Order: sequence, then structure tokens, then C-alpha cells
Amino acid sequence: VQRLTYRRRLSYNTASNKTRLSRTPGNRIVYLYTKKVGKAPKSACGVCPGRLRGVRAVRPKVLMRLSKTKKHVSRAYGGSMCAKCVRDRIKRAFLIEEQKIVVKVLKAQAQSQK
Amino acid sequence: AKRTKKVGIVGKYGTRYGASLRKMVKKIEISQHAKYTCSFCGKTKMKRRAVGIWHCGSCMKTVAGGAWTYNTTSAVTVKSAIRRLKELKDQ
Amino acid sequence: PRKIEEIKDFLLTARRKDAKSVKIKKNKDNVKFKVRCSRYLYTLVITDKEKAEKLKQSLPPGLAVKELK
Amino acid sequence: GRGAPLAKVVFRDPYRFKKRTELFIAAEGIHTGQFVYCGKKAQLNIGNVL
Amino acid sequence: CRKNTLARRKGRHMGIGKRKGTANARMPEKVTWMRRMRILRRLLRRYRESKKIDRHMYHSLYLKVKGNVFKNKRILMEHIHKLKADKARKKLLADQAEARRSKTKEARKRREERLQAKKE
RNA sequence: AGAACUUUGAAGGCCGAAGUGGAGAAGGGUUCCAUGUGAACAGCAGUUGAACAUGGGUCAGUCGGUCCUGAGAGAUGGGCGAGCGCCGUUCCGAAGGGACGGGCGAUGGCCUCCGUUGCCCUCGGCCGAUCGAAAGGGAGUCGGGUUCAGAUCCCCGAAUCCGGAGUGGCGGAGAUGGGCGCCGCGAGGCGUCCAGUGCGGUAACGCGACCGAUCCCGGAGAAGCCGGCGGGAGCCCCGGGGAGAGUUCUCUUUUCUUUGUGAAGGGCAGGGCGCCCUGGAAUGGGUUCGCCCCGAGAGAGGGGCCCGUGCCUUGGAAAGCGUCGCGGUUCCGGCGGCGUCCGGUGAGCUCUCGCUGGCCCUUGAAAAUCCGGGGGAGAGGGUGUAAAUCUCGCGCCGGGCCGUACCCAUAUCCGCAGCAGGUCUCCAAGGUGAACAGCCUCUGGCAUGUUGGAACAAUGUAGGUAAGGGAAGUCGGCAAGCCGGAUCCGUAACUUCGGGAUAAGGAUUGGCUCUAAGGGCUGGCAGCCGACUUAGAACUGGUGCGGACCAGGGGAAUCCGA
RNA sequence: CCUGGGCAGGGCGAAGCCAGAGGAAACUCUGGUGGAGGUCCGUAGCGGUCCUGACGUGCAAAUCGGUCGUCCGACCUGGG
Ligand SMILES: [Mg+2]
Ligand SMILES: [Mg+2]
Ligand SMILES: [Mg+2]
Ligand SMILES: [Mg+2]
Ligand SMILES: [Mg+2]
Ligand SMILES: [Mg+2]
Ligand SMILES: [Mg+2]
Ligand SMILES: [Mg+2]
Ligand SMILES: [Mg+2]
Ligand SMILES: [Mg+2]
Ligand SMILES: [Mg+2]
Ligand SMILES: [Mg+2]
Ligand SMILES: [Mg+2]
Ligand SMILES: [Mg+2]
Ligand SMILES: [Mg+2]
Ligand SMILES: [Mg+2]
Ligand SMILES: [Mg+2]
Ligand SMILES: [Mg+2]
Ligand SMILES: [Mg+2]
Ligand SMILES: [Mg+2]
Ligand SMILES: [Mg+2]
Ligand SMILES: [Mg+2]
Ligand SMILES: [Mg+2]
Ligand SMILES: [Mg+2]
Ligand SMILES: [Mg+2]
Ligand SMILES: [Mg+2]
Ligand SMILES: [Mg+2]
Ligand SMILES: [Mg+2]
Ligand SMILES: [Mg+2]
Ligand SMILES: [Mg+2]
Ligand SMILES: [Mg+2]
Ligand SMILES: [Mg+2]
Ligand SMILES: [Mg+2]
Ligand SMILES: [Mg+2]
Ligand SMILES: [Mg+2]
Ligand SMILES: [Mg+2]
Ligand SMILES: [Mg+2]
Ligand SMILES: [Mg+2]
Ligand SMILES: [Mg+2]
Ligand SMILES: [Mg+2]
Ligand SMILES: [Mg+2]
Ligand SMILES: [Mg+2]
Ligand SMILES: [Mg+2]
Ligand SMILES: [Mg+2]
Ligand SMILES: [Mg+2]
Ligand SMILES: [Mg+2]
Ligand SMILES: [Mg+2]
Ligand SMILES: [Mg+2]
Ligand SMILES: [Zn+2]
Repeated sequence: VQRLTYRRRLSYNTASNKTRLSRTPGNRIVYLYTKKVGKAPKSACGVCPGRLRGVRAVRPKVLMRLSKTKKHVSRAYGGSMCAKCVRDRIKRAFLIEEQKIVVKVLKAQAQSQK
Repeated sequence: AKRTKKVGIVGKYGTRYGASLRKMVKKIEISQHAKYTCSFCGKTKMKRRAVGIWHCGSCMKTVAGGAWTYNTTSAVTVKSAIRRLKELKDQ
Repeated sequence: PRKIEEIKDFLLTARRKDAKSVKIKKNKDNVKFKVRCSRYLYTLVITDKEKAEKLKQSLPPGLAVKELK
Repeated sequence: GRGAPLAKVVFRDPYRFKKRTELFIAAEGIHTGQFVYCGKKAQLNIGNVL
Repeated sequence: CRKNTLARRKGRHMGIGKRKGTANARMPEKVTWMRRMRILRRLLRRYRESKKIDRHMYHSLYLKVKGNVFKNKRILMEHIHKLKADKARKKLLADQAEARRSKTKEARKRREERLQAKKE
């Protein structure tokens, strides 16, 4: 029944004025300010979309607070790939390099036989 | 139950804008709202993006198709002429 | 604030310098010991009054003690 | 304002190590991941500029 | 207010004349369908997880609950009882026929063994 | 001195959460507050006021500007112009004054060891200086109290951000292991060699830290609207307890108020995953309100990760609130006791989070800042001695400038004014009710809108009726009035087959009793616990039932415009 | 043009989806489900049809009371 009131001089329901309401220990409903949610980093331009797992999804100005455990995964290409890209790129690099070696030795045999 | 007999998907409009115009818009609305078989993953997940763009749900391989179908028949004729002129007399 | 679980950790932090306020608050079921060292508030809560008495005995006498009622 | 789709094709710079991103007009039937070939003696397929 | 709420709980002041909105406005048909079908679809889960309905009849009665056939929980439970009583008869008569065929083929195989012993 | 108007008690009313309430942006500039006067202004009046005179009042690292670009505005290079000047924003420009590393020279400080200055080599798309949001982007403060006027600013208490560290403030990582030979019973010690820019889990990934330069790549910033559905909070409902108050003509275990945990850190619920392993399915299977998913791996089992605004814990009961009692003239954010509890449920309203779908010749913004990854150029102790670095726990110092009062309005704005006019927003209770409709109440405001007293004449302005006829008045059914909500039957001509359609036309509607149906939770069918809906029947009231309010007259046609 | 804010409840019931029935097949029919639309009644909001109502030296150098049209959008609106 207690109607509550703004605290800043931001009288419009904008995107930055995205709030909640809590209860004070002095038995009074207060209008508290909520920081906007930060999303986790995501797919690297071409794989199935989905936020990368193991990263504290905060603002990048909170990533100055965040240390070097909750921003990446210990694997190489940790905080950039969701490891399905890692297991694809490793096999893709290996297969294409081995097939280029096979094409090179086939051209060498063609040079030797012709 | 067959609720509508002639209008089909166009019954969202109603009594307006003419029988011939609604009949000509019916086939291409069915064409833009129908799901199409993805040629890569084999699924039926080709959903229409903005005009000219088709998008498969699985494997995320976005393709540039026709404005109202997945492949224009004139474009298939163009593709046949391009492969014919490719393998005709070695360019 | 921070809740210290071990007795020896709170004891070593109380002997640690630049800690100017130690408050003792008894209660109907337990007792809380407060260190206001610098920008943090360290609380050792314990329910055994004999352990509270021996920790008050082992409290360093060079530092001031404030009792809360 | 354009009914034709835009195609974002990234290239490799043969002079300094940097991946250059350009904006082609998307031809009919091209898909993401298709290798677009450009140059004089490029083999004639749909999507290759020559 | 509490006396009037107790009267509404007993079922008074709810005649035809003191209705001012439509039936969909009073009790929505979508909400009635949601409650009805959630109950009729989790009773099948409590049957299937415990003992009652198997893997194959679950999907059939699932689609039959999705269709507007089963009105409520009582006739759903009675139709499950009817299907179980039909399955018991269909397996009992098949077991009787299988027992007759098994005894006939066992007698045929044993007499074939007797004639094989007579040959060699 | 003086009261229909000032103030207080009391009585009766209005605004009734879409306010006549609590606060803001623009605008006003002292109107905000206290004291005194009432000539002057307030259209009567005043002891009153936004009038007059005097004296006060706005305190910020964490509220905003300042930073960034948006549409755009703009100067130099350049071109044009008699000319103040004009065009243009990459065009026709020698439009970077920065930096890693190395070498040489000089200076200074404890010349141990470091810090500056000059020269050379090498690197370095700015999409071009600069401006442009008090609603866009933008790191980080919340709880209590304080005055006559302040409040996230002041006091107490409790936190967080951004910069600083040269003689490198304290720890902890890095970091201390293995092998050989000799002595010693052994623990251990000695000589020598080698390694040591972290570990674990099959995994998704986790931790107290984890060398990183020019360069490259990626993400955040960074996205439309509308349905649905689920979780969380706040408010509302009910049952019991505790504290105070109202009624008692009679009844009423009755009626009204209240019944607390902030930011921050840890743990545990709940939600979610297009995240992994085992494992292979068809008699196809699993799940949604709707969908959807599955051999490119479904069901099932075991895991991992994200949000955790929810609960507990330090904060935190010493405050705060209710109630009772006691001391000081006063000053003391006095003094003492008790309580500040147990639960249930929701087509309940608002906000928030998450999943999914639809709509499109509409694809729904950039930049400042910040992070990760690839690359290994380089750096350091090299041994029984400890470094190169730390995005880990602490500790120390600083955060400059500007605005902060009040109205935000049928009286502080604009309209010549205390003008039925206009001006952009957040919060929203109880009942009836589909409804944030209309009506009556609660918190909270008010004196009826620049005057009072007496009577109820003509005429007028708004409201309601009227025997019989029902449009005969009038250019014309102008105005006014009939149907109006809901449930159950039934719906024509025509037609673009969608509609017309709530066509038209009939019946019922109150009160009080029952009956039937629609659910959840436990045990190997039985037993416990609650919501508002539908249908049927009986009894009865002066045919009375949408009882106020809420609110479609209908049909046949012609012309025009889809 | 950029940047933000807002729009109570009900009625009609499109595509898709489920189940059942008829038939020899082609195919047809029935009950749900779904929530489509420059869709209907209607509030706030925006405009102003009629009473040619009230004023008409008015509150106002254009306002007010009923009766109104539209209200998910070719919608209304602040700032630059
Ligand atoms: Mg802002
Ligand atoms: Mg429905
Ligand atoms: Mg008066
Ligand atoms: Mg009075
Ligand atoms: Mg208001
Ligand atoms: Mg004043
Ligand atoms: Mg006067
Ligand atoms: Mg006076
Ligand atoms: Mg004055
Ligand atoms: Mg301060
Ligand atoms: Mg700020
Ligand atoms: Mg110019
Ligand atoms: Mg010039
Ligand atoms: Mg600027
Ligand atoms: Mg104030
Ligand atoms: Mg405060
Ligand atoms: Mg710091
Ligand atoms: Mg919800
Ligand atoms: Mg809830
Ligand atoms: Mg918390
Ligand atoms: Mg203020
Ligand atoms: Mg006014
Ligand atoms: Mg006004
Ligand atoms: Mg209510
Ligand atoms: Mg009701
Ligand atoms: Mg509202
Ligand atoms: Mg007035
Ligand atoms: Mg008459
Ligand atoms: Mg009469
Ligand atoms: Mg008549
Ligand atoms: Mg007549
Ligand atoms: Mg006439
Ligand atoms: Mg009329
Ligand atoms: Mg009458
Ligand atoms: Mg006729
Ligand atoms: Mg009609
Ligand atoms: Mg004619
Ligand atoms: Mg027209
Ligand atoms: Mg419409
Ligand atoms: Mg109509
Ligand atoms: Mg109408
Ligand atoms: Mg007008
Ligand atoms: Mg008017
Ligand atoms: Mg007139
Ligand atoms: Mg007159
Ligand atoms: Mg209207
Ligand atoms: Mg109307
Ligand atoms: Mg309408
Ligand atoms: Zn695909």
C-alpha cells in the first residue's frame, strides 16, 4: 500500500533506469538500482550460437575486477572458442596439411615418372 | 476440421483487396511461410530471413536464395547454363 | 564484512597491527568478537562461554577493548 | 532500402598480415563458408568474379 | 467482504443474472485446457514411471490426450483399465495358443528323435 | 480592538490509487523556512498568503554534467568569390611529434645500481582538428539519525571503484624435486649433474596466483514489435499466535494497525544450457499452451557451467518498529522489560529474469572504454642460492570543478492575470465488477475553486416526468427516448466464400438451501489437504430480479467513395 | 533523421498441429488446439460529427457539457 518514489532525477523509465525494490532494515520499502546484465562472450563468427561456458558474464569494466581464472578456460583458444571449434580446427588443420603433403609427394612422383 | 475452403492463409486479411489479388498472394505466402529441405544437413529447417536470405536452424549455414522460394526456376536455368558453359570446350 | 571460522586465524588477525577496534558483544545464545582493522569488519562468533573467557584471557592487553552493553 | 542481400566476404592481404573484410553483392545460391575465388584465371563458378 | 467471499465459496450470488462478462472472460478456455491437459498428461507420467503403462501405449494415449477425446481423470483412468484388461486377454489367449503349438511341436520333435533312434 | 474566511478539537462530505496523493525533466529564480506589520496588492476580508521588511537555507570519488559518438554542425589543405566571406569533410594535402628494442654521447642521484636528454635503425590507414544527448553508451553507496529550511551530500556504522609505488610495504605463488658417490645405526650432512615461466579431472571445465612486445583475430558495449509459458520479488487473500485500540441495546474465540534485514562476501535452494561422458532407438520414442527434438545420437544414467535480485550466515539488533513503566526545567540520535512469530494457496495486479514462436519488398545505430585468444621477438637465478612477473590476500595516499532549496500546478511554467485553455514521466490498495471501465471505501490531501445572508417571481442554463395519439410540427426523427450486460435456441437477401452477424427474432436472470463434476500430497487400491468454476433441482419474495452503475434501436433500398 | 517513453478489458477465430469418421481411390467431413489482422465494441491518449447546445464586453483574441471517430497502429509524444 506504500507507494514508492525515485531517488535520482531520472523521471523516465529508460534502459539505464532499470531497477528493483527491496526492504530496508528500518521497515520501509525502498527503490534500489539494478545494474544492467552483462552477457557472456559467444561464438566466433560461424558456428552454432551459444554463450561460452566458464566465463563470469559481467560488464567489461567489471572484467578489470575479474582475475585470470574466471575470464577464460585453461585450454588454448579458451575464451574465444566453445571447444567444438577447437576440436574442429585441430582436425581440419591436421587433415588439410596431411593432404597437402600427399598432393606434394604425388606431384613429386609425377615429376619423377614424367 | 477444414474451417476455410478457398482463402487458406489469406483469411487473416478478410474481405479486402480483391479476389484475384488474394489468389495471387496466396501461393507466394505459402511459399514464403513453408519450411524447405536444407541441402546440407538434410533437415527441414530453412526459415526465411529478410528478402532473398534463407537460414537453416541446424549447422547455421545461411544461404542466399530466391525472394519467395528456395530456388528460382530461372536461377536453376542460369546454373545449368553456367555449368554447360564451364564444361563446354574448356572455357 | 568477513566471518572468521577458526580461532587461531582471528587470534593472529587480532595480533596483526593496524587493527584499532575490538568489540565484545554477548548474546542469549552466543558471543561475537569484532575486529575493525581497516575497511573490513572481522567477526568471530562462538557459542561456548568458557572458550570466550579463555580467548578474553589470551586477548593481547596492549589493544583497547569495547564491550557492547 | 535494398532487396538484394549483402555478402560479407573476408579476404587475406598478400602484402601485410591482416584479414580484409569487404562487402559483395550476394549472388544466387551462395552459402556461408563457400570459397569465393577472384582474379583473372579463376575457374568459372557461381559467385566467382573474373 | 469475508461473508460474501464465504457465500461465493458455497456457491451463492453466481446465477445467470449476476454475470457481466463472457465465459472466456470469467474462466478462460485456454486456462481450462492447460489445467485439464497438464493433469491428464502427468497422470500418465506417474503411471509410466511406477508400473502401469508401458513404453508403447504411453505415446498412443499421449496423442489421444492431446486430441480432444478424454474429458477427465476418471474416464482416463477407466480407459487405461480397459486397455490393460484387453491386453491381459490378448496375451492370455496367445499364451494358450502358443502352449498348444509348443506341446504339438515338442511331441513331433520327440517322435522324430524316436524314429531317428529306430533308424540309427 | 475587530472572525461566514486564521488555528485546533469534533461532526458531515469531496478527490478514491488513470487522485484534489508522494516526487521529477523543461520552465520560474528565492517563490523554500522563521519572525514582525497588515496603508499597498489577494477583485469582500483577514489576525492569513506566493504582499511587505528583516534574518537564514542548497555540503557528493561512487546522483548528474564533465568522457564518447548518433542525425548533424563545422576549421585547416583545396576551390570559388569585387567582398564581410562562401562551398566541401575526404575530396587535388609532405595533414602521425607517438612507441618496443639496440647502439653511441652527456648529465644527475648512494656513480653499487638506476633515471633523464640528443642522434641513428625499425614499427605505427588517421576512414581525418573539434563540437554534438542533465531520457542513448558510460567502473563504483547503501542502512539509521539529524534542522524551522538539507539528504544516497551532514553525523554514526558498513562497503566499493579508479590512479600511485623508484631504495621495488608484508605475505603467498613462481619454489625448491630427482639421480649418482662418500660418511653416519638412522634421522640427516657433504661433492657433482639435471630439471623446475603451476596443478587436477577421460571429459564439459575447476583452483589463491599462473612471464609476455610490435602485430593479428574475436567478443562485450550492441539492439525492433507482439503473442504465449515458467521461475523470483513486491502488493493483495485466508487460518493460528503476540501488542495496542473500536462495538457490546443483544450476539460476535469479533473488528482495525503492525509483525525487519540494505550494499557487499560465503554457503544452500530455484531456473536455464544449441555443455560433456556412457549408451545405441522402429512395435518409433521424449516432451509444449503452442510447438519442437532425435543416427550430424532420442529416452535413461552420471557430470559440468551460467543467473542466482530467493533463504541462511558477518553486516544485524547495539540500531528501527509496536506496547508498558521510570528519572532530568531543559540539554542526552534518555533508562528498563516484552514481542518483532508459525503456515497455506492463487486464470490474482505490477516489476524483473529465462525459454519459445509469430510478424517484414519495415531487419530494427555507431563510438568512447574493457577483456580473451593466436603468435614467442625478448627477460631473468642458475644453484643447495634466490630471481624475472602476479589479473592472489592484504596495507598506505588521493579523487579536483560545476548543480543540489522549492512549484512541477484548476495558485510558484506559458497564455497581459491566483484564467474551466496547454505542457513530457514513475508508484499504485479493498469491494462490486471481464476490466487501470463506472460507483462506494483505506493511506494521503481538500474546503467546493476571485464572496456570504434572505425568498423561491417572469425568463434562462443543465436534469427528470407527464392521461390518449405516435412524427400528424419541422427542409429534414433536430433534440430526447426505446434495444443495451450475460446464458441458451435461431439467423435471411447478397457475396470477392473471408463476411454480413451482437443480422433479425424468442426464453431466463433475485434471495436462500442442497446435489454432481472438474485437483494436490503420502504407503505396497487406501488415507490426509484446499481453489473458483460449470450444470441440475427444491423453497420463497406484491412478476421481482444487468434491480444503482456499466450500455449496439433495427430493417428495406438509391447515389458517391473500394 | 537520430534518440527515448506509452497504449485497461472483451468479440470474430487465419496458417500450422492432434484425434476420430466416410470412401475403392482421389479425397471429404467432425471436435479440439493455435493466436493471425493497416480486424469489431470500448478506456487512457489523439482529433472534433451533431445539438448549428452554453457562453459569445465569455474561463478562453476558439473554451466547455453531452452525443462522438479511432484506439497495435499510415498510432500518440518529449529532447537534439
Ligand atoms: Mg544516461
Ligand atoms: Mg480458444
Ligand atoms: Mg466559501
Ligand atoms: Mg475549521
Ligand atoms: Mg498525480
Ligand atoms: Mg512560503
Ligand atoms: Mg481585497
Ligand atoms: Mg502576524
Ligand atoms: Mg518580497
Ligand atoms: Mg562520504
Ligand atoms: Mg555518475
Ligand atoms: Mg563551411
Ligand atoms: Mg583554405
Ligand atoms: Mg563531446
Ligand atoms: Mg526537502
Ligand atoms: Mg538515508
Ligand atoms: Mg587499485
Ligand atoms: Mg510471471
Ligand atoms: Mg509469487
Ligand atoms: Mg545480498
Ligand atoms: Mg530536493
Ligand atoms: Mg491553470
Ligand atoms: Mg489544465
Ligand atoms: Mg481488486
Ligand atoms: Mg469476481
Ligand atoms: Mg500505470
Ligand atoms: Mg483558483
Ligand atoms: Mg405521453
Ligand atoms: Mg402514457
Ligand atoms: Mg405506434
Ligand atoms: Mg406514418
Ligand atoms: Mg417538408
Ligand atoms: Mg440525435
Ligand atoms: Mg418510459
Ligand atoms: Mg427481402
Ligand atoms: Mg447488415
Ligand atoms: Mg440504377
Ligand atoms: Mg472513404
Ligand atoms: Mg483496426
Ligand atoms: Mg461491424
Ligand atoms: Mg459503430
Ligand atoms: Mg478541437
Ligand atoms: Mg467539442
Ligand atoms: Mg452553436
Ligand atoms: Mg449572454
Ligand atoms: Mg469515443
Ligand atoms: Mg462510443
Ligand atoms: Mg475500432
Ligand atoms: Zn542446415
